[PDB]
Amino acid sequence: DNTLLISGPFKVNGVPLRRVNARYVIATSTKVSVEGVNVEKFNVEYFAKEEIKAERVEDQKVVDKALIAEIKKTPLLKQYLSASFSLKNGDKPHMLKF
Amino acid sequence: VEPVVVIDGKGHLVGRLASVVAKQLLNGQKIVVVRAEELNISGEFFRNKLKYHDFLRKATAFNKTRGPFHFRAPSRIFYKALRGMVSHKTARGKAALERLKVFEGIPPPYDKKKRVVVPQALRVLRLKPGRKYTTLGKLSTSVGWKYEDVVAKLEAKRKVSSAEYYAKKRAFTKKVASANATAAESDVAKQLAALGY
Amino acid sequence: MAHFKEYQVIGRRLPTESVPEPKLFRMRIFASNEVIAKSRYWYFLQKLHKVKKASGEIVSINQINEAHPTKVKNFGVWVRYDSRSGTHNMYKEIRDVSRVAAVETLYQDMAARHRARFRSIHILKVAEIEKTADVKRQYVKQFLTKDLKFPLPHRVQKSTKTFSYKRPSTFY
Amino acid sequence: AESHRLYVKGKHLSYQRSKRVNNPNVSLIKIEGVATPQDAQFYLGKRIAYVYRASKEVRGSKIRVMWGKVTRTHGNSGVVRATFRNNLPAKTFGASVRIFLYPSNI
Amino acid sequence: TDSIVKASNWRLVEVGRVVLIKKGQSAGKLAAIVEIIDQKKVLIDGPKAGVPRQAINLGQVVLTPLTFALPRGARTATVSKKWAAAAVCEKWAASSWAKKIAQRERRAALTDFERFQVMVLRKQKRYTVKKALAKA
Amino acid sequence: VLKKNPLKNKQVLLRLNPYAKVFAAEKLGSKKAEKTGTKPAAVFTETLKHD
RNA sequence: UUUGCUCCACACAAUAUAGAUGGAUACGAAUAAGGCGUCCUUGUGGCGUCGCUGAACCAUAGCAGGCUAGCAACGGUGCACUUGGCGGAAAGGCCUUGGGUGCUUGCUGGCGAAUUGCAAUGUCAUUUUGCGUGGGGAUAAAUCAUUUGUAUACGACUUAGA
RNA sequence: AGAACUGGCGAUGCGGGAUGAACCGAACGUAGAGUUAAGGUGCCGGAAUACACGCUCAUCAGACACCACAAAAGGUGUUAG
RNA sequence: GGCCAGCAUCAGUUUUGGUGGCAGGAUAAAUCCAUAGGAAUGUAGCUUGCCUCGGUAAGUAUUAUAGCCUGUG
Repeated sequence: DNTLLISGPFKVNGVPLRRVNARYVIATSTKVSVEGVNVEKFNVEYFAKEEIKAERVEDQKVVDKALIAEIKKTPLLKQYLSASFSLKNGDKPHMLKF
Repeated sequence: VEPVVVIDGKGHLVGRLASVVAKQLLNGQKIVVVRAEELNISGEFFRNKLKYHDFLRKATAFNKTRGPFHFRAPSRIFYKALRGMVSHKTARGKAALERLKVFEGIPPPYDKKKRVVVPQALRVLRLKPGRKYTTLGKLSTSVGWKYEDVVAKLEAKRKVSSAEYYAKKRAFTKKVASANATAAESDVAKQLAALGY
Repeated sequence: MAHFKEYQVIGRRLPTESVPEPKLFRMRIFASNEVIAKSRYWYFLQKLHKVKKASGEIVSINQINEAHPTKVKNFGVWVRYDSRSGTHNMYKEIRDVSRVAAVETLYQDMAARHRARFRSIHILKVAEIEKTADVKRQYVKQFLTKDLKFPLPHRVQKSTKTFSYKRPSTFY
Repeated sequence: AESHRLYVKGKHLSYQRSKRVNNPNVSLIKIEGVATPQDAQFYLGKRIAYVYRASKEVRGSKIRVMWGKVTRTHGNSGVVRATFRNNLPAKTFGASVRIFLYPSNI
Repeated sequence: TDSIVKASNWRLVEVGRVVLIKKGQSAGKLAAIVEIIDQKKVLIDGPKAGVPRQAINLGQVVLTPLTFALPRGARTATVSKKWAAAAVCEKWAASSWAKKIAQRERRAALTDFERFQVMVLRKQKRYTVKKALAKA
Repeated sequence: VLKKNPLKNKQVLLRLNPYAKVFAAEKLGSKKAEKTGTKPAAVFTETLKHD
């Protein structure tokens, strides 16, 4: 549906498996190998409205373990992923390398 | 970029600074001008005294009390040049003029705050070396301003207090640099230098 | 009138039955484009020979480049101009890097010091000064002195901010 | 943290206008930090929101928001042209305005 | 008795004086003055930095305190030889001017992840400075 | 009901001028010329650089 | 003139806005010259270093920012108090002492976030006034009328009368 | 004041010349977007306190066609010849 | 199934960048390389005359312990 499937991970910053639009997202340069993840199960019909449904909770726990293993490889990435991005005084987004 | 910008009027040109401030006032930026008695005007002293006398004789014939008001203070002379650069007869132009404060010397709390200059308005950066210039404080005294010695006495007292503050600040800054130099030769100092810090 | 170029233009004075193969006059024209260069060529042949644009054609137009475009030379230029009163002849020397660049500054200098527009200046000759001490103007002699070093005892560097937090310094 | 700003501050200068005639349909916005049309090209299409306070309670809040977008550059000093859904009240000449980073192209 | 007069050292426009182009296509490269055309135009050559030999205006360049012996009107091959012999590019990189310049593209090249790491590192360093400053 | 401009709409650019498909095959606009190099006579060079 | 008036802590309301959303971050002076550091016979001194913009500096990580466990430090910082000093140009601010308490991301952890469902400023200011709780304080005048004539067209002015 | 040719005003708004029946640009259904004319880009005022070469200091400088005035004659003022 | 918006893929009009392949000129001119000739705002050397053991000062000297210019390829 032209959207992006994202994860925090939920254990790191509290952002679960969610769906967002690509136009409201700034893509940075930090890269993590996602070639250990079972993303093909999730699709458009997976996010159907029809509190929090119980079955999707363990899907969040089975996906985040495949990322936090590699997050611990590069130092300070876990603390980086738990910190909110913000613009400070003097910051110019037209020259800020992301 | 700042809530209130304090501009030091010393060494500036009355016309090039007013046009800078008038544009900033219309954009919604509050401007405070201090030391208006040290403003500079291009041309010799006799040129500007004759120009003010031409302005001084302009008054309404049948009632002098409702004609052009010839203000003598250096702050108001700079204000008169700035007032004609703003559409002051409209509501938008009146609101811009309430964002401006001009004083002789450096008044209270604006004396404890940082003062800036306008690079495209300094006399040293616009005038050819050799051109004659006039000081606004001397010109105002020759046309009827009687507070030159009062401001000069208060300004001399202020500089003594600010010199004592700078001695404490300069000594404290040297103590900070000694601890920052000892912070070098460490792991966190070399890692910061790799990232341009 | 613009950033100049140097052209060579050849007219022919179109053949009649009585006179085939004419003399093929040639000039060097300083202009911005080929259209003005051909126009200035006909303007001068109309001042020297019984020929105009309708009575002749342009055989060839070629752009002349500097042989050494990056070697500083001294150029002695003779000009004839029209003033508000009459016509006068000048000789000036310009120290520059090419014939085209030296001509470009001459039009700026002629307009600045004599109020002479482009339409009122005729370039008689642009010639190179081969030897030192053949330069006759003092403002060119100054830069031919041995071991020339001159400072700039003032520094107005341009700024980009309306406000600066330190007073500028003109050290140099 | 101390700052939660995800936008850049701007200033409503005036409408698109001639010497004596103005066009309220197009507003001129000065974005801080921008001084060239080349740097202003990054902000093309970015969403503009004007936050102002009202008196009557509308939906449990006294703040109403007027939305817009950056259309093109204006001049050689980084000023940009803006068209909002509804034109600005012309009393906001010099008022602060918010330019967001979305829709993002980075 | 002393006859002191202040010297007030200045950067002279001279043959061999190294310039730094600030406006134009180069915008930050190093060149050397070859010959002086007039009071406002000079001939420069930046063969090691890639600057073509050209007649430039003095307002587009800023003189550097570096100077090396160069003959007047020396060609590009001659200029490049004396440039490497004097090691102009090595003296320039050791100056605080270039180290301040090279610092500002490094900050401009910082990614969002690196900008977070600089924040963390400055917090560790600030702890040591505050401890050392509060005990003396 | 609406004029579609060629040179930006390739489908219209293929409707008119069917040779445009062939024009893109050998690319027809970057063709390398045969390397000449015969030199002009001396009288042309002396005249060009004449005073 | 039916418990009114004023001030402080707070609670509920309305009213008002030329436009808060990391920090207005304090020598002076010169510009054909200076800043800083250091030495010295303390000078218009010697030496070193810096500029070429604030593109800086400080601040900045946590549910707009939670719940807790420690380690290393005796710091950093907020708040209510308190000690002392300075500041009158529009001072109404600045510096500093003592402890109390909270936080600390300087370092190592353990849980909590989702469903606000793909963006809808997502409310976070202070301004005056009103109204109630209760913690202190204060206990008047002016005008008309009468009168005076240093005043006066009329108002005004100048006086007087428990 | 009286003729010749043509274009205009009168019968004509619009952008520009601060201002004007004639000048410059351009002529007009109702709207949107883009690009320009003439004229402008220190501020009033939308747009470079752009760049480049020079000239000028004026104890009544100068600043833009129509246009709202200035001369003969002078100056060891300064610049170029 | 209205009203107000977002995104995607398109069409029409248009604005602002990045980048590729070619064709022309003196088949750019230069730089560069090779060769010959030459000059001074005359490099080393030589020589002369002053001088805090060397730094200058004017004669010689056409590339040497610097270089440049011009022609040709």
